[PDB]
Amino acid sequence: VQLQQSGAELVKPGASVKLSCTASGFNIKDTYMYWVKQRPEQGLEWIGRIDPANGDTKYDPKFQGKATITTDTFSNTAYLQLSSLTSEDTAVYYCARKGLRWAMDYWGQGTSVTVS
Amino acid sequence: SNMSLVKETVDRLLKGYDIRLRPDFGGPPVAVGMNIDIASIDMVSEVNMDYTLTMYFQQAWRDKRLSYNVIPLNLTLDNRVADQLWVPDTYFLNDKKSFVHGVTVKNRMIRLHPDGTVLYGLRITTTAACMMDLRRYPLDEQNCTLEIESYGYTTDDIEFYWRGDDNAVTGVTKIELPQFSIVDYKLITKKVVFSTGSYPRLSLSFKLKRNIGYFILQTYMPSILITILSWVSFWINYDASAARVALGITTVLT
Amino acid sequence: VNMDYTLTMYFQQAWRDKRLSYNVIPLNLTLDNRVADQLWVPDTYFLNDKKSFVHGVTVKNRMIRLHPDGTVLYGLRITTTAACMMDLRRYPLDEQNCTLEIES
Amino acid sequence: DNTTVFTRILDRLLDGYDNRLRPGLGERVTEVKTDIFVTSFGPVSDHDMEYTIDVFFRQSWKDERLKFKGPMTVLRLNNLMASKIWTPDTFFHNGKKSVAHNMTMPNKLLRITEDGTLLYTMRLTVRAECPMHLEDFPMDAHACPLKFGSYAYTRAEVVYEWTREPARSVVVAEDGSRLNQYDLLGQTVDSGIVQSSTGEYVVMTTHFHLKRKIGYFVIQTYLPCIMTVILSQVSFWLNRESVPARTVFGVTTVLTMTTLSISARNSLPKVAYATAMDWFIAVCYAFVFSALIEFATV
Amino acid sequence: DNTTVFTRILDRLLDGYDNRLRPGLGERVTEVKTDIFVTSFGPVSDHDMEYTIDVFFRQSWKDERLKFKGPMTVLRLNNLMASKIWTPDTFFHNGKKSVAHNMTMPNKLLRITEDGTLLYTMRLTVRAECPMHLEDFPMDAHACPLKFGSYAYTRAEVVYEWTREPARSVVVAEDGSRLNQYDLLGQTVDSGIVQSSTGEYVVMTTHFHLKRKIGYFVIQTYLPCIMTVILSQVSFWLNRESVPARTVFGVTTVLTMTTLSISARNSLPKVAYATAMDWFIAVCYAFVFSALIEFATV
Amino acid sequence: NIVMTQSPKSMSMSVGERVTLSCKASEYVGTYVSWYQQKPEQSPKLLIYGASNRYTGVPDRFTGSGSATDFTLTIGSVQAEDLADYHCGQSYSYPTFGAGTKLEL
Amino acid sequence: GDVTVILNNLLEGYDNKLRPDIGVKPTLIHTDMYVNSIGPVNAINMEYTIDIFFAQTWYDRRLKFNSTIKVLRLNSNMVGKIWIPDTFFRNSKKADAHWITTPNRMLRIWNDGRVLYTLRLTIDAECQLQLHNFPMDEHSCPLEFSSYGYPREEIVYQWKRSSVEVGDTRSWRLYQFSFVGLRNTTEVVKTTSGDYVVMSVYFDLSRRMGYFTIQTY
Ligand SMILES: *[C@@H]1O[C@H](CO)[C@@H](O[C@@H]2O[C@H](CO)[C@@H](O[C@@H]3O[C@H](CO[C@H]4O[C@H](CO[C@H]5O[C@H](CO)[C@@H](O)[C@H](O)[C@@H]5O[C@H]5O[C@H](CO)[C@@H](O)[C@H](O)[C@@H]5O)[C@@H](O)[C@H](O[C@H]5O[C@H](CO)[C@@H](O)[C@H](O)[C@@H]5O)[C@@H]4O)[C@@H](O)[C@H](O[C@H]4O[C@H](CO)[C@@H](O)[C@H](O)[C@@H]4O[C@H]4O[C@H](CO)[C@@H](O)[C@H](O)[C@@H]4O[C@H]4O[C@H](CO)[C@@H](O)[C@H](O)[C@@H]4O)[C@@H]3O)[C@H](O)[C@H]2NC(C)=O)[C@H](O)[C@H]1NC(C)=O
Ligand SMILES: *[C@@H]1O[C@H](CO)[C@@H](O[C@@H]2O[C@H](CO)[C@@H](O[C@@H]3O[C@H](CO)[C@@H](O)[C@H](O)[C@@H]3O)[C@H](O)[C@H]2NC(C)=O)[C@H](O)[C@H]1NC(C)=O
Ligand SMILES: *[C@@H]1O[C@H](CO)[C@@H](O[C@@H]2O[C@H](CO)[C@@H](O[C@@H]3O[C@H](CO)[C@@H](O)[C@H](O)[C@@H]3O)[C@H](O)[C@H]2NC(C)=O)[C@H](O)[C@H]1NC(C)=O
Ligand SMILES: *[C@@H]1O[C@H](CO)[C@@H](O[C@@H]2O[C@H](CO)[C@@H](O)[C@H](O)[C@H]2NC(C)=O)[C@H](O)[C@H]1NC(C)=O
Ligand SMILES: CCc1c(C(=O)OC)ncc2[nH]c3cc(OC)c(OC)cc3c12
Ligand SMILES: CCc1c(C(=O)OC)ncc2[nH]c3cc(OC)c(OC)cc3c12
Ligand SMILES: CCc1c(C(=O)OC)ncc2[nH]c3cc(OC)c(OC)cc3c12
Ligand SMILES: *[C@@H]1O[C@H](CO)[C@@H](O)[C@H](O)[C@H]1NC(C)=O
Ligand SMILES: *[C@@H]1O[C@H](CO)[C@@H](O)[C@H](O)[C@H]1NC(C)=O
Repeated sequence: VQLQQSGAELVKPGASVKLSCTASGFNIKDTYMYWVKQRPEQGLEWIGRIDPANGDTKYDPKFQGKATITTDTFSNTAYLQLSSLTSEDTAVYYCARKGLRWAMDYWGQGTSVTVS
Repeated sequence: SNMSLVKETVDRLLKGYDIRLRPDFGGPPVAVGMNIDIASIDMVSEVNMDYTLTMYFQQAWRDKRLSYNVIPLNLTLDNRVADQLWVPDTYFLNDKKSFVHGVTVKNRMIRLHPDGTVLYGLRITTTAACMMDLRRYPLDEQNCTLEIESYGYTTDDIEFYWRGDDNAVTGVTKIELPQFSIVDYKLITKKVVFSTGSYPRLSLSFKLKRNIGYFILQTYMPSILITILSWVSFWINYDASAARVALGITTVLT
Repeated sequence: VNMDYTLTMYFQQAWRDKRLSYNVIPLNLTLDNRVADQLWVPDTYFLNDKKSFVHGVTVKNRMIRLHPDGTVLYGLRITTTAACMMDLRRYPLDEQNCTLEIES
Repeated sequence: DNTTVFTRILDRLLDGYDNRLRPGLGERVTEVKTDIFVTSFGPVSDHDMEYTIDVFFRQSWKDERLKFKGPMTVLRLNNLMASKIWTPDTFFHNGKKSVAHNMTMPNKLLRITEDGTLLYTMRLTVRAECPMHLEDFPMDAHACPLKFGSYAYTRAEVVYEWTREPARSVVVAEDGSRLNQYDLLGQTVDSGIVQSSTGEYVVMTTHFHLKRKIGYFVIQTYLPCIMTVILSQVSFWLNRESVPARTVFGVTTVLTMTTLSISARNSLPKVAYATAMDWFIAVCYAFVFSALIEFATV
Repeated sequence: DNTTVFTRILDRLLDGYDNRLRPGLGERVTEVKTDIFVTSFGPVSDHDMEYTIDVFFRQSWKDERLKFKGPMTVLRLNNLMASKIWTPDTFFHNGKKSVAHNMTMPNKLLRITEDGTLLYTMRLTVRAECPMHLEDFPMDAHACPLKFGSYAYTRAEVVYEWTREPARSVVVAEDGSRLNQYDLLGQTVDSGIVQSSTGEYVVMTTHFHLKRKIGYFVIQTYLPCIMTVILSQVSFWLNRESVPARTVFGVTTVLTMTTLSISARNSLPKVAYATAMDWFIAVCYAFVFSALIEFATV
Repeated sequence: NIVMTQSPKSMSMSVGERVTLSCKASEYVGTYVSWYQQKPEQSPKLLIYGASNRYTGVPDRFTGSGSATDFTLTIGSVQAEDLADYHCGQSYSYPTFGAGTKLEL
Repeated sequence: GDVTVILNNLLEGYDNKLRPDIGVKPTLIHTDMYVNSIGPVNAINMEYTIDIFFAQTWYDRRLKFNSTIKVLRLNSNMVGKIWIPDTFFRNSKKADAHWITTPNRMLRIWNDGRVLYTLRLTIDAECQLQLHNFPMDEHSCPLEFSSYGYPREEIVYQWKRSSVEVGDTRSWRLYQFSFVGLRNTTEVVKTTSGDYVVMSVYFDLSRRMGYFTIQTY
């Protein structure tokens, strides 16, 4: 019913950071969590997804190795971890649900990542 | 809450339910309406004098014992509940062998309605006997039928009828046979008298016209070509006895 | 044509079950085959069989035999039409290799 | 409420009822009245010496234990009631593989009359063996039998009788006849007793009288033989000088006759003795051979 | 003792459970997640227009009535537990005849997670009808479909979905392919809705793309036709005097051509339209006829 | 892996005119296409799931037309509050999105 | 009322999972057979068909009823309550009982506890044929049966003196061959599970060359 994503953050270049996507109104174990990145004024880009029931994850070839996605089934949240951040990674990251023919019915408010 | 209420209602209906007695056991005949959705017709063979057709056979009657007035929605039940209700003993007089599909479960359906109506579906494949007249073969039209009848209940107990007279049977036009064309079909209602009584009957009949192209290419053309060889024999000179005789013999052998 | 072969066999299985151990009877009692429906038996199956049955005359050709330590024997007479995809390039000078996969 | 009376009646009938014991097990013989309505006389397969037949098999007896009083004289019941009461265990002596139809529900009916009389009808297909003497093939007639009686009850316990006059007890529907190359002239019934190592049993017999149709054998076998023989004598009218023409006539005719013999022999089942058609083929073969020998002599 | 806690848990699950009611029969929709693993893609029968296939049909849904807490998180129960709980009644819309394999025991597995999730797998063989257009025979490709849905549960009650990405939800085993004269290029899945008299249902569709192999037919028909045409040509170079030899060429070519034309047609079912093979045979027959016509002219 | 091309990259009209958006898939995606609209300073919202099914809480103005590879979204009688981007995405395989279409005036 | 009481008393405290004299001595069974007809003897599969009534007799101490009735003549309903030997035919490709109009089974329990149980069978048995020197060949196709789960220490079979009885033989479906006669035998065969008493019946058949003669020679 709602995905409460982390707040805005600022990170210096070359570091690593992690983002949270808390979920309410349902159990993440029943669906797949998605992570989508939208650089300003460009189309959405799919990062990866996780199957919380058994932790299986698949990543976009571009982001392979760069990102790691994990789920805290007990706390009912999914995590995205970006490493070796550069100046082209500054964008808005979204957390998305799945349902009804794999449509990403629900989305988070979006989290902003800024690299100096 | 609905789950508990539905469970209570279902247990209440089947409690003290006598499956041995038809609806209105001592009253007037119960009416049963039948739909059929032909799904395919296959193997129209002359060797065995039969044909095979798959269909969704549906029946609908009213059982006042099953009426409920506390759950305002028609409820569908697991097909196994059909073993605890009374259902009519319909049978196909002219079938040879048939079965109800059983994967992944028995392809059967039970659907109650608040007023008491019961809807009962089955997916049936049956090999029905069709005695064919081959005098005009392969330029002949055949009339194959399905003979639906009640076995143990006479017209005093049960009465059949097509539900939606013209629209009772659907899917005939979509049927495609390799060497046949479904010219038309007809739905007939009548009664048949045996030594034990008179029973309701329904007949579904198809008129099939055989396509001739296959036979034209297979049998008729080669023979006409063979007669050409005999005329070629007429052309050859009289002296060459061996050649002409060989031509004639080869024609006969072919 | 069908790329299959048929075979009849006496299929037997042996496993140990603590719950079926007895010590007051010093013999390996054999029970009527209908008791197999009240015990646990493994769900073995043949992966590459097209159709198979257990012979049933005069009764289901099936065996049960307990032992004092708990061991259970379970026999069956089966006829199975297993699939065997053949290479016919060297036909009729060919050698075939037909299997029967037994799995849980 | 309205039907609770019938439920009470049906519960009274069954309580304290033993279906392992036949009616009148103490002081009489259960008489069972049989009656057959043949809805279709299926095809005859001479290769297997068997024929198929669909019937309504009707049986009626009296059971003292199923008497009742109620608003209805006859109880037209569901066929699952028949598994609770005693029913005769008839079987077909010469049956090979019968099937009791089960679509869409069991094809059985049971009716109880207030006086205790039961009518038990069932629909079933029988594959029965019909011994055949093919000496006159294809001009042959047969009497295919159908015997039945009680398994497990001897003549001192269960006896069988025809419901109506024995001449009118087996009835064949007018529309229903799936014979291709045969004709059903009529049927005759009979009854008897058979001695066995396990007792004496009553055996009920029926004969279906068949006559073969010859047209197919005419067209396929005899007409080609006649034509080939005619060709063989046509060979004579050629000039003696044209040796190759006469030679090929002779060879081809002899060969056609050989191939027709092997073809005609395959239709009927393998049998040691010889059939009429076999004699005809043999004589036509002899004529062709003699014609060729005559040409060689010339 | 150690087995008694699990017996208590299982007894607690089943008591007060009605397998006649689907999960969430009042408010929500039972969402069944499906999946297929094809252990072998069986032979394709063009004469009957059907193909066989062996699968591990997997279905998963959620049932809140089967939540438990105990020493283990997942229960791996026998295949007789699945008969006590409610399970979806899936069926194959275009199937002709299927078997749920039963040797040595029913080939089914049921697994219950502590949150109420169920995994229900079963091994079965399907014969599905595959319409074929044979105009381009034997240079033809087909898409043989496999459609399944629910019997008696409309879209408002039961909805199906693929377990994984739809592109990865139908897996074909690498070593399982029993195709003799065909090649399996790939498969595609689609999910739609079908309208019927009883209601509106969900259908899961799968297409298996097949391409026929022409190797057999090239040796079987095409080369023989070419060689017959060449032999028919050979007649031109023969000397004009030897009339019988050229007549023999003509007769034997026409006879073998008729035999080949008959043989070719039996490879495929009776169809009014003419296949490419038929056109090739007709053109070669026309070439033989033209050779004879040129003979007559000269 | 599967490329989704949205055309036109931008287009505009006055209130009430019929407007159609076209998205085409490089490979086969069998009705597993979705349409989202992203208002400025907002997350995407699902509009059409499946080829044509209309998501709950969506006006009947929007309608989707499906195919194997050629998909279109039509907004009959565009109002003055439909001034957001529009993204087509396919879920037949690992999800991908189109470049988006901008709608103005 | 009397027979109902007798049948009720017999079945109270009766375990049909346990053979009679389970821990005491082997059960002796006197098998008997009536040959209704011997079907075609094909060669493409080296098998033949036979149709028989198979009868078995044994003694069950648990079924001794004391009364004025000499015998209880019962139908197939009671077969599933009492212990029944698990006899199968070792060399049968396929077999089946008959179930029309009702199971062709019989059961008769005598006063002294003797039980007679018969049933109607149709068996396809495999008899390897010496395909040298045919159609001049002559064979003897066997029929073998034994218990499936009971070794020699538990179930013992024994032919009677006049066990195998044949019918008229005129209507039999033997075309190529003819029924010369029969024999019988009993032995002990060692299997993985144990040693079993195997019974055999041999049917001696002489060939007729008429059909192949006419067809080919
Ligand atoms: C994989 O799955 C397969 C598919 O499910 C499965 O095969 C099935 O196996 C089961 C169990 O092995 C079979 O069920 C048994 O069937 C026996 C008869 O088998 C023959 O007949 C059936 C059809 O049976 C009908 O007809 C008989 C006789 O007429 C009736 O007795 C039946 O009840 C039934 O009746 C109905 O159907 C008719 C239409 O057909 C209707 O007209 C009628 O009105 C009824 O509605 C055939 O299908 C069989 O063919 C298959 O098997 C052969 C085997 O060689 C194969 O070659 C062939 O290819 C087919 O595969 C076969 O021809 C029954 O005798 C048996 O029931 C008795 O035993 C059980 C177990 O104890 C009892 O629970 C049951 O009650 C019966 O006992 C009573 O009856 C006997 C008399 O027979 C008494 O002696 C006994 O004392 C007892 O009496 C008591 O109870 C009575 C209540 O019944 C009561 O009246 C009495 O008063 C008394 O109190 C059992 O049902 C099933 O048929 C198989 N089906 C198929 C398709 O194979 C396979 O095994 C699985 N594999 C594995 C490895 O798991
Ligand atoms: C295929 O064969 C069947 C069987 O003969 C044909 O059915 C027959 O149809 C005619 C006309 O539809 C029926 O005759 C009608 O009978 C009613 C009885 O009330 C009468 O009122 C009408 O005036 C008319 O005479 C006839 O009864 C019926 N046959 C049977 C056995 O019931 C059918 O027409 C054939 N063709 C097709 C395409 O089905
Ligand atoms: C012929 O058709 C009838 C009716 O269509 C079949 O009768 C049905 O048989 C099934 C299976 O034997 C019965 O289900 C059983 O129910 C009992 C509880 O009563 C349960 O313990 C069993 O596990 C099984 O589920 C069903 O009740 C019964 N229905 C009726 C109305 O009799 C019959 O089996 C068919 N015969 C053949 C050979 O298919
Ligand atoms: C069937 O088997 C029985 C028992 O093995 C045979 O019975 C023997 O018959 C002969 C008569 O030729 C007697 O001299 C023996 O004393 C009998 N033996 C017993 C133990 O009683 C019988 O001969 C066999 N029938 C055959 C082989 O056709
Ligand atoms: C004699 C064979 C036999 C056997 C048996 O196994 O004897 C070895 N058992 C039970 C039997 N019931 C029969 C009923 C009959 O007719 C209605 C019948 O007709 C000749 C024979 C038998 C029969
Ligand atoms: C020309 C006679 C002939 C010959 C032959 O070689 O004789 C010279 N061979 C085989 C044959 N099969 C036939 C089938 C027929 O009916 C459909 C038929 O009808 C007149 C004639 C034949 C026939
Ligand atoms: C042309 C000869 C021929 C004839 C005939 O008699 O036509 C005149 N009939 C049938 C035939 N099947 C063949 C298969 C072959 O190998 C693939 C082959 O070799 C290339 C030749 C033939 C063949
Ligand atoms: C049940 O089905 C009937 C006929 O399909 C329909 O008229 C009725 O509205 C349905 N009931 C509910 C509650 O949807
Ligand atoms: C019981 O069976 C075992 C199986 O190995 C065997 O060794 C043992 O001798 C048997 N006992 C008796 C008393 O036959």
